[PDB]
Amino acid sequence: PMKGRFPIRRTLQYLGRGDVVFKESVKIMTVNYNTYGELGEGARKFVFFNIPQIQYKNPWVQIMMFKNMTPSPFLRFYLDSGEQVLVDVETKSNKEIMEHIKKILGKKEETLREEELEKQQRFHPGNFGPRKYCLRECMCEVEGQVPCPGLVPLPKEMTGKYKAALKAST
Amino acid sequence: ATLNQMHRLGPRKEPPKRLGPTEGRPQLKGVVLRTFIRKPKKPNSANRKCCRVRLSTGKEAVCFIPGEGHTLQEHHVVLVEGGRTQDLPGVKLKVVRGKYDCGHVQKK
Amino acid sequence: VLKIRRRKMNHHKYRKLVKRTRFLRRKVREGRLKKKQIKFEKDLKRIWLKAGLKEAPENWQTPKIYLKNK
Amino acid sequence: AGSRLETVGSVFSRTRDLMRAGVLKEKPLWYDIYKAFPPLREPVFRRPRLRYGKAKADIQDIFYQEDQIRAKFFATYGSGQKAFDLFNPNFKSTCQRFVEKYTELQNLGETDEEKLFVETGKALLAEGIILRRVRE
RNA sequence: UACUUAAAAUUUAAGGAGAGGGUAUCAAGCACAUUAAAAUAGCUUAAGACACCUUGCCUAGCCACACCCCCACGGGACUCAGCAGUGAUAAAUAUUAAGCAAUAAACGAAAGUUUGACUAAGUUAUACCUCUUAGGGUUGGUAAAUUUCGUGCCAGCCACCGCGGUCAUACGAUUAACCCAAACUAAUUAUCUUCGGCGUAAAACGUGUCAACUAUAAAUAAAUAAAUAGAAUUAAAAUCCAACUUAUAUGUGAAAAUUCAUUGUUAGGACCUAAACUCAAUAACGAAAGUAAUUCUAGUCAUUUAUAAUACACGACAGCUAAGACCCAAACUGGGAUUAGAUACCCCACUAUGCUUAGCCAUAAACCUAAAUAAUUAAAUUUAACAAAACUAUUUGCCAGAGAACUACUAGCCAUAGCUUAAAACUCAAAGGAC
Ligand code: FES
Ligand SMILES: [K+]
Ligand SMILES: [K+]
Ligand SMILES: [K+]
Ligand SMILES: [K+]
Ligand SMILES: [Mg+2]
Ligand SMILES: [Mg+2]
Ligand SMILES: [Mg+2]
Ligand SMILES: [Mg+2]
Ligand SMILES: [Mg+2]
Ligand SMILES: [Mg+2]
Ligand SMILES: [Mg+2]
Ligand SMILES: [Mg+2]
Ligand SMILES: [Mg+2]
Ligand SMILES: [Mg+2]
Ligand SMILES: [Mg+2]
Ligand SMILES: [Mg+2]
Ligand SMILES: [Mg+2]
Ligand SMILES: [Mg+2]
Ligand SMILES: [Mg+2]
Ligand SMILES: [Mg+2]
Ligand SMILES: [Mg+2]
Ligand SMILES: [Mg+2]
Ligand SMILES: [Mg+2]
Ligand SMILES: [Mg+2]
Repeated sequence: PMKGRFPIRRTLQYLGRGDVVFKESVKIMTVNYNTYGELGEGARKFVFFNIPQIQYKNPWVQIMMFKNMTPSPFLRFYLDSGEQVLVDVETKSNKEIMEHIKKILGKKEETLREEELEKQQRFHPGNFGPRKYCLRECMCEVEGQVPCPGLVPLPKEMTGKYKAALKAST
Repeated sequence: ATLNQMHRLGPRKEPPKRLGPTEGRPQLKGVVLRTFIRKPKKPNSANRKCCRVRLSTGKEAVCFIPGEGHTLQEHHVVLVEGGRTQDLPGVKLKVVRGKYDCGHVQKK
Repeated sequence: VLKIRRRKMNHHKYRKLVKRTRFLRRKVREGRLKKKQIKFEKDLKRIWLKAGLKEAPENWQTPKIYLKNK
Repeated sequence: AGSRLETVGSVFSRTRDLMRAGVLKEKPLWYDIYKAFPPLREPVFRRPRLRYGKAKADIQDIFYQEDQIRAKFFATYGSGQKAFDLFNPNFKSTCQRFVEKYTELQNLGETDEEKLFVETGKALLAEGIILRRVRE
């Protein structure tokens, strides 16, 4: 049995389910929540369930959380321009909080798809090389091309050993 | 241990693998110094043929000579290998029959 | 059962061994403390010499902390 | 060949399973009857366990409203000198007559318990019942 | 390479989101900081500084080195860590070979030239592939497979368990069989790595409080019979003194020694040493250790809760230091007996010590052999067994086969034959727990 409560939170599949990918402006996200109360239940659940997913997709954003410092829970984002975006998450479900921050400061699906394609621009299927980078190491692997001498012996006339012998004979 | 304690400690600390009589080498070459008999621990009862040797490393070790009959003498050269003699305590080396001065057991 | 008896028997043989060599151990200790003091003094001399001082700070005398001061 | 495992399933479930396997070729005569008129609960084995901590049973103490009146009568007059007959299904004891009159007065609208207790004693005295206010 | 100014490749310097070997017996480093009138006293560090040890890693490749002195003005022990080759060393063993025809590099405007880069060969069962000869090991169990004979705890065999003292499927030869096969077997090294545990088996490590984190969520407590400290007090039994007084008293299984300066009585006197019957068949108080004769004084109490050392404060008994006390008990010591011996057990005398006043030491089977805290009693939970029904969550501490080892070394300590901290070599195939 995996230790802790809700051990599914400690699986790569769960961490990858997060959909909030912040815009490049977002630099810090402070989370102010209360450990006791009734109107802050969604905030507590957001710290428990959602903060790991947000950090996983936004490794360079500083997430710092403060407890029981104010009467109500809120989120404050610090942007690179110097703007500060305050969000009030009282009486809001954890799912509601995620959708709100996704709308205001989350990259759209179109933008993310473009980045993925651009990342793979330099991979070409025709390129030959090691398995880590390429599909085929050598043209001998291709069908119809001359096979590797190691697997299949070459004709004698295609061998330097044989060609050298004829030149001596000449 | 708790997840916080497992994090602060990391993976288990692993004692290093100390070497044996051959010092992590397949074989060693040594010069015989003496040939003597060792008595196996009870319940075993025999007169096991062993020899002391000076290995190339510079240390001196006791090596069991296997087989029925050996012609080894002082100043001979032998190739020792690993493998402990279970009944003989402290004998952690064995001589290879058929290499250098030591020869294959003489089937008679 | 035999584990406390062995601690007892092992502990019994140590107390006997300490008694036989009690006087030797005393001279070992007095010499280990003297080396412990010289190591302390030298370590203090290294500090001021490295800092660039040619003599120890004025009015400073390394305290003798391992001697029979108490 | 059978399933003498009386801690797994029930006599019916084990008989159903044995026939599916192919070991029991003829239905028992009680089988079809159980299928058509089963018991309310399935007779499956369960190990009685004890209760621990703050677990408690759920049994209602049976206390009717007459018991408040009956308790006072036994404390003030004890049990009626006439002996209870618990074989007569319609027996009326001296205490039960006290409670029947006490109720009648309370229907009229008297709100004081003290008034209803002394008035009922007077009414039964007129009836001729011998009520002894035995403090002993 | 384009423009006479812009796209690259390639580097260099200063940096920092994060990640990055081992030892904590390396626990402190000793200038490691800020300000910018030049003052302030700061900087790193158990979230691992500093010190030491080890290792090429980041793998289309990268980094460092180029005889040695980290460097290389200088100096020295004065150059193959280019290809081939040699000496020495090592278990470890490729040609002192051919060609610049291909590709790459250098040069030239160029035809071209050069290259131990490289290409084509040579060498080697180290691997793979294609074929053709068959050899190697094994045959008690794990683990596929033995016939006869010899040997007789000898000779030998085994990875572990083991085998051999006269019917050995285990050693040697032989027979057959089994496995693999141009290999086969031996040795060496490598590939597998923490979500498990802590009453009885390794492990909650004497007690409590304060931090920072990680969790948690409630606003109470106390008012308690023997907590603790001080002062005062005294009932029973002793001790001492005195009167009277037996001739003995004392002591054991039995005796001896001891004693008559004894013994018994005292509603005689003194003492105020030491310990607190019954209550107590009670289960209170305190953090633990511990605490119960009486009275009085002081006194325990609210932090949401769990979670602490390198700090602070405590910590039975024994023991040390100094001055007192001393009824009784009692290590040691002496005497008596006992026994083959008594260095003990039993008897008598007596000392350290138990007490007080000041410190010190910091040890227990310091144990309820149960960390604390909040839950739940059903999850078809005897989830081993025995203890004390089980089990979830949270936080910290701790454990990783046994012995070596309540040890060696290290550091700290009023401790000096001491305590706390705590290994390795080496040995074994078990040790251990409950029934
Ligand atoms: S790997 Fe392609 S020719 Fe050999
Ligand atoms: K034997
Ligand atoms: K160098
Ligand atoms: K060329
Ligand atoms: K054979
Ligand atoms: Mg050490
Ligand atoms: Mg050289
Ligand atoms: Mg150099
Ligand atoms: Mg060379
Ligand atoms: Mg050179
Ligand atoms: Mg080789
Ligand atoms: Mg050119
Ligand atoms: Mg035989
Ligand atoms: Mg065998
Ligand atoms: Mg055989
Ligand atoms: Mg234990
Ligand atoms: Mg202890
Ligand atoms: Mg007193
Ligand atoms: Mg008071
Ligand atoms: Mg005394
Ligand atoms: Mg106990
Ligand atoms: Mg001890
Ligand atoms: Mg010690
Ligand atoms: Mg020590
Ligand atoms: Mg070890």
